[PDB]
Parts: sequence; C-alpha cells; structure tokens
Amino acid sequence: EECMFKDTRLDVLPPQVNPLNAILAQHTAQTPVHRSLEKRLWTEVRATAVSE
Amino acid sequence: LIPVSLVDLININIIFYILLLYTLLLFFIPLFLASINYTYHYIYKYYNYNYNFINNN
Repeated sequence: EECMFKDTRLDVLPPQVNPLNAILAQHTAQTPVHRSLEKRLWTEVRATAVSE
Repeated sequence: LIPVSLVDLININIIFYILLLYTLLLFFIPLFLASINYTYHYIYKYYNYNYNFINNN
C-alpha cells in the first residue's frame, strides 16, 4: 500500500542476460556438425582470399 | 401534517432548486476533475528499460 513512499528500483533491476545466447544456441541445435566444420573452411578460405 | 400534501409532491420550487443545483454542478465539473494523482510520477521514476548492451565476445 505504501509503494509510492519507497524506492525499490534496486530490488528490481533489468537482467544482464544476453538474448543472443538463446539465439545462437537454437542455431547450433538446428544445424548439423558437418556444416559447423564447413564454417571453419569458409573462414579459412576467406583468410587466404584476403591474403592473395 | 404539513409535509403530507400533494402540492408538495410536484412542487415547482423544488424543481427550480434541482435545476439550478445541477446546472451549477455542470458548470463546476471541470474544477472537480482538477485533482492530481501521482501515478505517472511513479511510472516515470520506476520504468527502467533494459540498459545492458549486447556483446558477442
């Protein structure tokens, strides 16, 4: 009843959770493993492309 | 008894009383509505959007 006569903003703060983790986890769960290993090839070939 | 009377049942004088009373009520409604509640002060002070940033690394 005395909510107006308090300062409870510290008792209720916005969480520091990154929602991106929930997104990337759903991304890996849907993909297979050989595509995960392929991404290491896509990155490596991109490095050699920038090198040449 | 005096108040036991059919003349006092539809008394035009009391009807004038009611008329003037509620016309004045209508005139003064915008002053009766002029009381302040402190709820939007609370909403401004306590509503805190999430200020944390995204950091993939």
